[PDB]
Amino acid sequence: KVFGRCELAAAMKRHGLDNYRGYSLGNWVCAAKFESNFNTQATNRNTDGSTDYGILQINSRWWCNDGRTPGSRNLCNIPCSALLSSDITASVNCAKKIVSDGNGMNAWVAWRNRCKGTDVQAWIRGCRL
Ligand SMILES: [Cl-]
Ligand code: NA
Repeated sequence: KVFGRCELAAAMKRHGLDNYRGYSLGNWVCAAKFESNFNTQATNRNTDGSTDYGILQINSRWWCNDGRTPGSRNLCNIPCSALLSSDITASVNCAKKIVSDGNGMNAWVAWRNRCKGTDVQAWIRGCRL
């Protein structure tokens, strides 16, 4: 599913991401836009053989099992395919684990290079929340 900007903001807010660990909703919507262009089915292979899955491009090296990433961890205890669902619950719950890892949202390269330090509030502007 390809989410609308405000539709995704509403979904994330309902799942408790707004201000989660101090990150305002705008940060999550901005990260999703640049990581997957709001597409839940987005996948991207990395040089190390791992793959990123879903709306928030969660990596198979540490967070989910895709059966083809040797010596990897499944910290979120979920098949990576579950992160491609139209229902973002799995992605949100796993993201909460990741952001509490100690490095915050810096774990998402796109957020660090394209959202961090910007007016992220603009991403939820005009939305009925
Ligand atoms: Cl933090
Ligand atoms: Na894994």
